[PDB]
Amino acid sequence: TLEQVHLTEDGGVVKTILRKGEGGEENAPKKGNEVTVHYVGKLESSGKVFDSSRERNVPFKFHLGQGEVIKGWDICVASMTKNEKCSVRLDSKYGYGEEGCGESIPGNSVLIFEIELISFRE
Amino acid sequence: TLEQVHLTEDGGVVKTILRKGEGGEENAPKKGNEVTVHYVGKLESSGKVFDSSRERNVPFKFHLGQGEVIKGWDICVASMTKNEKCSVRLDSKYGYGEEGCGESIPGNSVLIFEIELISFRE
Ligand SMILES: O=C(NNC(=O)[C@]12C[C@H]3C[C@H](C[C@H](C3)C1)C2)c1ccncc1
Ligand SMILES: O=C(NNC(=O)[C@]12C[C@H]3C[C@H](C[C@H](C3)C1)C2)c1ccncc1
Repeated sequence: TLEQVHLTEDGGVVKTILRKGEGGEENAPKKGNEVTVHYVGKLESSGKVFDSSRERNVPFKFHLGQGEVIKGWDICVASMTKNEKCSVRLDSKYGYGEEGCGESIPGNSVLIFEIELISFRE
Repeated sequence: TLEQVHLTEDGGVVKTILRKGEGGEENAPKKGNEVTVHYVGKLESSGKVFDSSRERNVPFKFHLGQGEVIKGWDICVASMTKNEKCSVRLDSKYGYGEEGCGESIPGNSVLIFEIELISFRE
């Protein structure tokens, strides 16, 4: 019943909106903007959480579209609007690829992130 | 001739100040503060740069002391003051450990980061 939006043509970044954000230009973030989000990241296969800003109780901030984050994140957040909450499924291409990252992210891992866009600014 | 400051007792985080920052309480950042830095990260062995905010020409921001970054970074930046520029050598314990992170960071890699603390805020 919830729509799944394919943000790439290879099925590699698939976003499901769990809560719609606010409409209007003033509510969609722009390339380079500092975006403030909460996220929980888990492996698709095991469901094991590898990283969470919610566990930190500190909103995470990055500069949109500049490669400060994995590519699936730049693509997913570019599609979001203020207050939007989503679950995105990232193929390893859009994640940490063949080699993974640390113990908690094996090579060739599909990652599932719940991401809430809290605010942004220039 | 330049001092090397061992910020842990295991030799794992060794900081060399290349340019002294400004003194005074108002110029040392506090746990939880948003710190704005430029960095260039390279592998010690090969010297190959794996990541650089300077190449992005976008200052990188994180929340100090909250595990938003590798542990060597939390330790190193906690010791810095506004405008300080340093080179820190991180044993893999304080980096990406046994498994590394992606192609560009093999397991058991010593990382060398040049880090400039530009500003911070609460
Ligand atoms: O992990 C790297 N950048 N980080 C990222 O893309 C993220 C991945 C997780 C979800 C958000 C916040 C944290 C944890 C950092 C984005 C990285 C990749 C390769 N080499 C060094 C760092
Ligand atoms: O790499 C992760 N967090 N990122 C980090 O600690 C850094 C490492 C590099 C220097 C700064 C800016 C970028 C690149 C992210 C800090 C990470 C580790 C494990 N799992 C997911 C993300």
